[PDB]
Amino acid sequence: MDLAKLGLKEVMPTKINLEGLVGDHAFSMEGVGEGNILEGTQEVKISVTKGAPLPFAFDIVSVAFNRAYTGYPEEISDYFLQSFPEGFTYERNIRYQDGGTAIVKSDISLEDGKFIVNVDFKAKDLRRMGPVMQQDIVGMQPSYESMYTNVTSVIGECIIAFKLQTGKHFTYHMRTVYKSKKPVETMPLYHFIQHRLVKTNVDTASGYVVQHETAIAAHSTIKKIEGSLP
Amino acid sequence: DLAKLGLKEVMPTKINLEGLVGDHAFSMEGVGEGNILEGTQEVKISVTKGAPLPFAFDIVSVAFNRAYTGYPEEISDYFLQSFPEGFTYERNIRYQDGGTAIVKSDISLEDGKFIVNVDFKAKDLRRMGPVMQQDIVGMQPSYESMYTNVTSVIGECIIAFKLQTGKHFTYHMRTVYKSKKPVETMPLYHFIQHRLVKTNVDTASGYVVQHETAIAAHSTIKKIEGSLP
Amino acid sequence: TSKVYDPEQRKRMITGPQWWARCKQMNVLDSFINYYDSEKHAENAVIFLHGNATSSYLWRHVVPHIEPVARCIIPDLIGMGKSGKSGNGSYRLLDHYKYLTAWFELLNLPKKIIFVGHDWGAALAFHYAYEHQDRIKAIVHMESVVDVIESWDEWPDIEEDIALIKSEEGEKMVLENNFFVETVLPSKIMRKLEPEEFAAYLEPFKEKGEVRRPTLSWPREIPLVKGGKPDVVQIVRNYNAYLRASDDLPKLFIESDPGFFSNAIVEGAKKFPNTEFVKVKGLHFLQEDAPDEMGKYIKSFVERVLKNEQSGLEVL
Amino acid sequence: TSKVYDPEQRKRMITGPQWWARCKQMNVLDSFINYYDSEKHAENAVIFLHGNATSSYLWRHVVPHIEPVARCIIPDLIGMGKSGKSGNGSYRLLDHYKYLTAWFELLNLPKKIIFVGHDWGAALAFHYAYEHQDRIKAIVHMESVVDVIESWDEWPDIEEDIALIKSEEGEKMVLENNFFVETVLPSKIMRKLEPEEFAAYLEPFKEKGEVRRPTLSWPREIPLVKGGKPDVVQIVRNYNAYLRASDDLPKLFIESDPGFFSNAIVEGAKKFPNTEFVKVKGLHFLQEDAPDEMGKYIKSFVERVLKN
Ligand SMILES: O=C(Cc1ccc(O)cc1)Nc1ncc(-c2ccc(O)cc2)nc1Cc1ccccc1
Ligand SMILES: O=C(Cc1ccc(O)cc1)Nc1ncc(-c2ccc(O)cc2)nc1Cc1ccccc1
Repeated sequence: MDLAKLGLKEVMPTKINLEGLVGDHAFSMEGVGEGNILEGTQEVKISVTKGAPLPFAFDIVSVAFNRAYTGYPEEISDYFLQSFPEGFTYERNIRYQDGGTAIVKSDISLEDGKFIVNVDFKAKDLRRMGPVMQQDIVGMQPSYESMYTNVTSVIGECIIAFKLQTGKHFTYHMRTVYKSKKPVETMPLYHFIQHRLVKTNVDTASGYVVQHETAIAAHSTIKKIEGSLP
Repeated sequence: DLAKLGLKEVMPTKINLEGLVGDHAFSMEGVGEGNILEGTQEVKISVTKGAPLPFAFDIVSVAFNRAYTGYPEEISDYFLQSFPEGFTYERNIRYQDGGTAIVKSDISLEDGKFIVNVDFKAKDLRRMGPVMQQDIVGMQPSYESMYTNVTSVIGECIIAFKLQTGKHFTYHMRTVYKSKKPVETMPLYHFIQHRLVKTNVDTASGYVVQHETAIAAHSTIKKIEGSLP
Repeated sequence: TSKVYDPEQRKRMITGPQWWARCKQMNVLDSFINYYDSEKHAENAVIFLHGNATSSYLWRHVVPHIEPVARCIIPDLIGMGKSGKSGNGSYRLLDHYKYLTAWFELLNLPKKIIFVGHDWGAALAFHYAYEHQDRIKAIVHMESVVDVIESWDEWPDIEEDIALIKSEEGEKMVLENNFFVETVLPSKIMRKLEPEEFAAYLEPFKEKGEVRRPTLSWPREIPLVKGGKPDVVQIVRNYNAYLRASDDLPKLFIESDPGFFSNAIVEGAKKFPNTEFVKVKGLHFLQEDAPDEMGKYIKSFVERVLKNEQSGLEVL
Repeated sequence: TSKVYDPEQRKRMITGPQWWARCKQMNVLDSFINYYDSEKHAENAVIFLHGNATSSYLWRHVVPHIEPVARCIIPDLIGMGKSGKSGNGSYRLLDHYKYLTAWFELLNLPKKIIFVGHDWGAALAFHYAYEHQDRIKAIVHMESVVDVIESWDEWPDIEEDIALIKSEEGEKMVLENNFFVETVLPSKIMRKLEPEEFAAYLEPFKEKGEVRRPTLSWPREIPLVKGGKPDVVQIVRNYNAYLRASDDLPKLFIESDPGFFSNAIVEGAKKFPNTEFVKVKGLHFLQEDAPDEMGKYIKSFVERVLKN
């Protein structure tokens, strides 16, 4: 429960700076908001600034809008936090169940108070009738992202589930390779990271979404029949 | 109350299976019993043809019935109410290898005990990969998100195989839980947690026993009242 | 859903009041039709027929392109828009058609009309087309009730919803919760409408009850060869056949892309000869995400059709 | 791991006792080589060389098939099996070479031997053959130390673990935790060993201490160009190049399927002329999973070389 020694004063915002490419449409969005370190709550003001308005459901660039905002318990080590000082990133692959794919390339950093991001969304081969281009998507339901060490980096893997307007659901398969560019102390064992990402409340409003991502790390609570493996 | 379906709490699930990883026909099996709002079931998985089998064992361990799962009655139970007749899944597994396997099983009822009948056919497993290389310790725990889709609930889940070098090897699992009785209250959306762990541990064996817990739940975060979705 | 405003749209926004003040009215049978009239170049008529949940407002930014070659006239269908209510209080296809053909006589049209239809309003232009083969110069259509519906395949995920509506819960869906105006309609538009634009669309059906019935009985006219109303399936079948032979008749199909219904109907549209096809980016309410593009497409089409004072119009 | 018994095995299970009983010892330098001997057809000798963690026992169900055409001698390497420990307690590659060639002179061999090698076993039989070129009738290898290690590519994911034992952890990895015998050995057999077959491989190293050092120090000689013991790199370099030239000398390679190292080494194998290739059931300790096919493949190969 240290903080000031890491470049980090608990109190810390975010400023996202996305640029994008879905199918054919070169857009360029942007985020502004904040949350906090140890309970790991967050929310940010995403706002298109080129290629408005969007030919595709917006909700697919929202996992692109940091795991610094994660609530870590004592019994599990926090790669993303321990990371900085200065150089840490990810590389992320989506496959939407309809067959469309997506690739995401960040670069987080620390300036004053906290984080900057340069994201780079890019999707392809989504189907006409698919929930993304049909903008059926109400939003994502929660799910637990598995997190496991592989040497110099962490791999994360969840199945994110879009709630469609019809009550049914649209799933995709995401998988993440977080690699902090300064080598960093301890690397965690294997565990879960659970999110529920929701969008705040914008009525009809001005033209901005705001979402509230908060994620807390945990361990399978059905504890082990001690005489077993693994 | 769980009379209705013609099914007692604890119940003996004889679990015959039929398999084919790659080149190799193998005709395993499994004898067991378990409970139903416990979520807990044990099976003495015997291998009964194609010994020795040429691939890490655990790929067929998820093939060995979500009848066994703690469904708190605030989330409806698809599978319990598919009985007496039972139900069926079709599972599609994709290993990060690129290798794949489909799981086809029928969970009938035949003398007061769960006659399941699993089928399992894998291939495109890579030689230098942790399934041919038999480097799998076992399955980590998993969280299978469930959602309704007409006369079906599909399950999707990310399984991680823990390897001898501590590293992990994961795969992705989509399951078509189609009933065969038409069942009322279909469920909303929720996850089933598993810890499946092997436990006849260090034996002279001839057979492996695993014990799976299975609980349905929702979350520990919860929404800003604002919602959406 | 989410959606963001078009940045540069609000500059040229036309609110409802600004539209209605540009509309005309006339009595029609036992009621009246609010409508909009270019007026000049009346040697031709291009009628634009909106469809469910919309009204003539739907066309506000499309029409300015066609106006300088042909008269444009853009009704609000009966019981919708600022038009009058319907006598029996009913609103099925033929109810809409009786009131609409009446209004076609009180207008001094040329012999051969040019039609621009969307959704059900293209079914209205298709029906009149079948019983009026000699009064038709061209049909522009889009998101249209082409043919009967045999299976729900390449169709949006809206079965169930349909049967749910042909059911005493369509009352509660439509009459009380304004399902098709307040959800389905911004649902099927890419940009986010400005509040006052949506205020246009909502202005008719703002109050709960029987002023919402046309938005309910319109989809209840949907031609499913299984379970759909038989007289409607017989109409479209009849004009589909006539339309498949209509070599005589020049047409233009604006595909929406993704579109809503566009995907399931592009192939039916292809079964109509003398059709030139075009494509604009939108959902179902294409007009609300690309009227300047549709605008000029319809323009060069009417200009090209209107040299019917010589040769054909689709060399070769 | 998991593993099921081949059930067809126990009908013919040769326990450790009923292996060692059938061996004869002989004094060699300050100690001795327990070893097996077919004895009979002695106008040829085919010498069998097990590798790390194992012993002459590893060739039991292989060796009968080819006993009827030549004398076969299967040693335990020094410090392994019932063979006796090394004088200085050092166990590097040349140590094993010292006690083994010394032992050779004691056997009244033909002056044209056939070596059959496995693991580091093959390394001994390669580096001998380089230095005794006039006396190799033929070579047979498998899961072999063919050439040096630059590219980890087609290789099992065993780096870092190598770094973990060329580390000072390895003492408490292997002496303390008998890692290669208990964790690694059954891990890399397809079938499960009947609980007494395991009892065999385990008994030599049944206790903590430097008595396990052979299993720790064999892999610390891994011929890695970067970071590997230079002399070992130089040895394997040298017998490779000769091996690569050994056009006149009949060879036979046996890759296992999947294999373990076979995958990665097999390219290097046919960089040696005159190699007959074959393929058999299994992982690394292939003798556990396909001995009989291994058997008759080595038999029919020797038959060929003995026809001129
Ligand atoms: O019934 C029609 C008219 C139609 C047009 C072309 C065609 O091929 C078939 C029918 N349309 C319709 N029919 C049904 C639905 C519909 C039903 C449920 C739902 O979730 C989404 C759309 N939508 C629509 C379009 C629409 C109308 C009004 C407001 C918004 C959109
Ligand atoms: O050191 C050696 C000998 C060797 C053989 C061929 C070759 O191309 C390079 C080296 N082998 C080795 N080198 C490393 C490993 C090894 C390392 C880590 C690990 O987790 C598993 C095996 N295993 C082994 C062999 C072995 C011994 C006992 C049981 C099974 C296999």
